[PDB]
Amino acid sequence: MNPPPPETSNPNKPKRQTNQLQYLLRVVLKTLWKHQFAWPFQQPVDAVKLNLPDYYKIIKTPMDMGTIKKRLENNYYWNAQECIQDFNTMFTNCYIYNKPGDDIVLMAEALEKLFLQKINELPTE
Ligand SMILES: O=C(CCC1CCCCC1)Nc1cc(NS(=O)(=O)c2cccs2)cc(-c2csc(=O)[nH]2)c1
Repeated sequence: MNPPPPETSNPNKPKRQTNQLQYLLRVVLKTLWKHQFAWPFQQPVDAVKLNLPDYYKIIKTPMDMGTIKKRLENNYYWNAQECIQDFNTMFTNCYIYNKPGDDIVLMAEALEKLFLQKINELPTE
């Protein structure tokens, strides 16, 4: 069973655009998206499709790059750190749901390294 995907809009929450957020979409996300190991992370985990009936029994704060992309496109975030936290939640979810050495974990590990490389330096405000 699948819960609703994470919100990509919220009228109670203030919107913002910054140079760093623009960069997170244009450069960081859109480059990671093209990586050979990006595909498991491009949409919310579908526990019915993927036959992971316990996915959402284990993962209580799901996150994926499809959601992050939409949030960035919608100016959902206040700042870059908020967006960066979503990427980190996505990676840690993978390490939590699986186990060390798994192919899926090797994929997340490679993506996380590339992610860190790209956010090491962000544009100035
Ligand atoms: O995301 C997908 C498919 C996305 C999509 C890709 C393009 C077209 C068809 C489906 N599969 C998938 C399978 C699987 N199960 S798997 O055995 O096929 C697998 C093992 C190593 C990589 S995927 C897991 C996960 C997963 C994402 S986060 C997490 O912790 N797990 C994802």
